[PDB]
Amino acid sequence: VHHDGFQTVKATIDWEHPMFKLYEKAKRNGKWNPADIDFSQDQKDFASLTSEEKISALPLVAGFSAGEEAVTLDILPMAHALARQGRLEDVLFLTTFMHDEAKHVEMFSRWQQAVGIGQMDLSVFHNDHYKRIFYEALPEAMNRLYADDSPEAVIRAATVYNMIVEGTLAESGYYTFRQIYKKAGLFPGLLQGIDYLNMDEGRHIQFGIYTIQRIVNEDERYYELFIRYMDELWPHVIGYVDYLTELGKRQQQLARTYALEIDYDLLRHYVIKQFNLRKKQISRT
Amino acid sequence: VHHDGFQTVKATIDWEHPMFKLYEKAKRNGKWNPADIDFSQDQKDFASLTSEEKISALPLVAGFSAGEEAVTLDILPMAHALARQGRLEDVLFLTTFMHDEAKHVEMFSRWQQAVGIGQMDLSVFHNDHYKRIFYEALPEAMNRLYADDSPEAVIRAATVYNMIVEGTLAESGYYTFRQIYKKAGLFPGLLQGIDYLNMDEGRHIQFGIYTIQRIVNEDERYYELFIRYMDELWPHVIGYVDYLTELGKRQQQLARTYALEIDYDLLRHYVIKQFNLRKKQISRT
Ligand SMILES: CCCCCCCCCCCCCCCC(=O)O
Ligand SMILES: CCCCCCCCCCCCCCCC(=O)O
Ligand SMILES: [Fe+3]
Ligand SMILES: [Fe+3]
Ligand SMILES: [Fe+3]
Ligand SMILES: [Fe+3]
Repeated sequence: VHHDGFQTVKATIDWEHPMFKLYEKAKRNGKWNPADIDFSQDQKDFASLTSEEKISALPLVAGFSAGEEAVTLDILPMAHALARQGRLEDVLFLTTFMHDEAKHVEMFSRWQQAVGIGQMDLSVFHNDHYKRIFYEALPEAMNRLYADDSPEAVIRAATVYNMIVEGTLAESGYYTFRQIYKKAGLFPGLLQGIDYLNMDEGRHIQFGIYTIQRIVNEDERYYELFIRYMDELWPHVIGYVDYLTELGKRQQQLARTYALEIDYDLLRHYVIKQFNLRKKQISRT
Repeated sequence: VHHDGFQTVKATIDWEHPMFKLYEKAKRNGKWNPADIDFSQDQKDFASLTSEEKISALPLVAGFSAGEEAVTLDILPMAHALARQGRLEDVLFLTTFMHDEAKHVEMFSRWQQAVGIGQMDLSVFHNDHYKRIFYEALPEAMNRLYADDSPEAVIRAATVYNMIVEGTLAESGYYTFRQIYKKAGLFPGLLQGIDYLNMDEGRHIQFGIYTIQRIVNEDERYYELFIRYMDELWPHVIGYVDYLTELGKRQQQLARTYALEIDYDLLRHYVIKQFNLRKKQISRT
């Protein structure tokens, strides 16, 4: 369907729009290139490990690589829906969001290639709870926006994508990586990537907060929907977390070798903490 | 609809894919930030001009600002359609494409703001031929891809967007800017922007060539469709060009003041030249 006109012909960008400001910050802070990361020490680290130690790291990478690829593909309906609503500054910012996620896909895939597991199918580490979130609930909620851009649908999409996948799972994953491999002194290239991803993620989560809050601001009963959609996904969040913890507990050779008292009870509490603080970042009023 | 799996979990990025290579070049060559361009001399240049000289430059900027905004919004269905086909490297590259166009929208809108015309509605310089391309034919061809990603539809979308809007009109616009204002010594910030846009455009056009050629390669009768879709749009291409030429011929005070023998016959021939060389960049065989 046609364009009725163009904002930057009739007027200009809204330079004070929060999402224009975030776009500007993304340009300034988003120059890193996965192609510049030196993975040569990562290759040697991985080769030095025993088979039982090698596998320790793969469930988490399996979760991230699928996660990055899903969100790269699944942000497109959000960009479309806000575009169709004329929210030009949102769209400008979402171009940086999409490109960030492409670089994230690239980073993990370069690490897999470099350490010699690119040929390994890591889908075996996606349990039913993970698939419910990433293979199903995430694309369902985002693709809905092509035919239903109601405030309800937009809140649901931002909740699943920005508040759960990013704001709870990705953030806890970054913490888990540092708690384990930063301690061990392992995988410096991967951990450099993680630091860049974690910095990008701040803007992604801020977009979701802004999107959810601006809809809540119109009608404070959307606050209840946000909470409900958060709670709907929690069983799968913790179900996946419990599955990874069980795998960690059953393959402890990396932890012993590297003197990591890996506190899974504490990682579990960080996830709960993330989930609850994302809820608190939306105001009913 | 769901994800059946993820390429970077089952395997890796296809590192040798042409669109991965283009993505890599876009990261390396796409660091420029419109926010860094110094428009202060542009403001003084524009203020120095008489009213009749001021207006000389506005039809071309009106064409570009709407053009950039349209392509920012209208590339999203192409990204979606290739995503749904599993063409991950194409999608990675298209994130740089989208972000480039966002920066282009930003550049022209910053120039308009800086020279004091942000409040002026430049839609008056879009004639019927321009609207047929940008308000209608471009969004029609791109949005079709949401429900019809047939080789025919993809060739039509790439032809209108990459070969006509970018490969014929944008390229001729860059040439026109340099022929006029680079000569005059005017608007150094705008011309810096034009050089960055022209560099980005090379990758955009290369994406369209690759997309059209890979479909032609499957069935050489799609070559005829490419030619037909090019010729379908030519009347509006030249109809818009003739309209801008007529405006230039009727407001020659900038040209006199600045000693520009503006050769409109030569600009017209450059457009024809662009159109014909884009056709020659697709091989029937
Ligand atoms: C053992 C402790 C459990 C910690 C939780 C680990 C979760 C792994 C993360 C996988 C999903 C990554 C989602 C990426 C989202 C994005 O890139 O925006
Ligand atoms: C007077 C000589 C005519 C020269 C032709 C001028 C055409 C102006 C360009 C306006 C459309 C710009 C399209 C931008 C496309 C993109 O950003 O990829
Ligand atoms: Fe990410
Ligand atoms: Fe993210
Ligand atoms: Fe452009
Ligand atoms: Fe372009």
